[PDB]
Amino acid sequence: QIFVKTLTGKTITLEVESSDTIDNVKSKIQDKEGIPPDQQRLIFAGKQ
Amino acid sequence: LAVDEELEKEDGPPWDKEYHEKNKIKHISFHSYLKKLPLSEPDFRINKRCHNGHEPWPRGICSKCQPSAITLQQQEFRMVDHVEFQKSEIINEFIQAWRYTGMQRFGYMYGSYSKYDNTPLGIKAVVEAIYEPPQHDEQDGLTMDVEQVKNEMLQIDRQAQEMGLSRIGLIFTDLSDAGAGDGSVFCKRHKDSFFLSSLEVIMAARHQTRHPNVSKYSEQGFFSSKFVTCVISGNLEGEIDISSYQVSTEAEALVTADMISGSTFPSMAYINDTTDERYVPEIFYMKSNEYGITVKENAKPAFPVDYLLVTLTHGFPNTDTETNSKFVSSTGFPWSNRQAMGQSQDYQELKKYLFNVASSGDFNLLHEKISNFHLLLYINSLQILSPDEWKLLIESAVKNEWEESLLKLVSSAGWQTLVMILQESG
Repeated sequence: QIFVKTLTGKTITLEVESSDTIDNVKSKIQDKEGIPPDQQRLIFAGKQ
Repeated sequence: LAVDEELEKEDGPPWDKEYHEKNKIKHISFHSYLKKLPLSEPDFRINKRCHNGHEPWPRGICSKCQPSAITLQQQEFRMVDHVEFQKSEIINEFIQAWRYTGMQRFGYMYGSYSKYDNTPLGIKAVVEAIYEPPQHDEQDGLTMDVEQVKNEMLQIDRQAQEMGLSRIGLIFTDLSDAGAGDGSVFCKRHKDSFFLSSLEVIMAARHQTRHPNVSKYSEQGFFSSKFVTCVISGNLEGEIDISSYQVSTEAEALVTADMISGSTFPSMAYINDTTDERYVPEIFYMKSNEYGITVKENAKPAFPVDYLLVTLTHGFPNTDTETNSKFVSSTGFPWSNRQAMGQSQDYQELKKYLFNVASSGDFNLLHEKISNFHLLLYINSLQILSPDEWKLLIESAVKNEWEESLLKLVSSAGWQTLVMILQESG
């Protein structure tokens, strides 16, 4: 004698986006980070 | 290693992304990567148990137990952030081998680790000396025999643990001199060209799988091996400045042994196929479209190597003040395996170098002539002296307060027969 319909809701999905690109890490691998307090880098020469 | 437990006590949050982009830091560190996370090495092998009823070996790899498509992203952390040298003459001696014969060289680096204070919870890698293995070298590259040098580096690593030394890195030269009278070298490795050759990534990545880093937060006791790769190539304008990189621990601990081989292009590598030996998944990467932007453009025959390397910073200690250097006596001794050059000698070189300088003169200049790296490997390989005298030779060279250890060294009968067998010989 009793009736109930339902309640709705439940399933949802999400999207994800990507990171920067190919050529930013191509340029991120070619730079400097700094001198921590005081160091040197390079002073050399070769083949006479 | 005492360096791993010292950074666990200090908290430094150190994993803030907005703070490290202010100071121009690419990746944070290894220890601040630990506290944000549970340290599992990602595996790409096929399984042999599979949690189901299908057979493991022929076919039957389910989607819950399948290696997915690799997005091929760079590593977000670094093992060490800054490699530090100790003397400018150890590098000047290694480039001097190229100046005499013109061809390339190869070597292994010995050193230790300590605390780096510029980066929050960072490790710096202090090198001490350079060993040279036996090698055959061409003008384009070099590849020595595999087996006979690995037999040789067991006993010299047994010869290096009493000083507090360990193999931490490797070096290989690539100069490509232009004209030798109007400039030093060319510019072979830059942004447009390749940064690291793919034939040398397989030699760099294999050195990490055999040199494990002890970690207590892992499941197998080893994760993210600490082995640096240094190269002497040259900067952009006119010098021969060095560069130092490391391989990614998410792939190169697993993928190098099976599906990584050298191609004909120096900026890419050749992908392999197992033909039902194991399962090789698909590699996704990005490029730039001519008019717009692409999404997923290449499946099989291309992947770049520069997605897989992390950058490091080299450094040299200051001239006015330093903490310790531990190995400056001459840094001009003939090395181990410079057989192509003329510095491959015998008892005649001990007459020319020291002859226990000014035989009955003093000891202060003698301490600054016996604390050389390749000198103590040579006189111990002769094994004339007793092993307990060789332990005393270690604390008389690299350890401070050497004065009371040097007089008990020369008064023994072990040091007396070396200068007696040297005066009679040539």
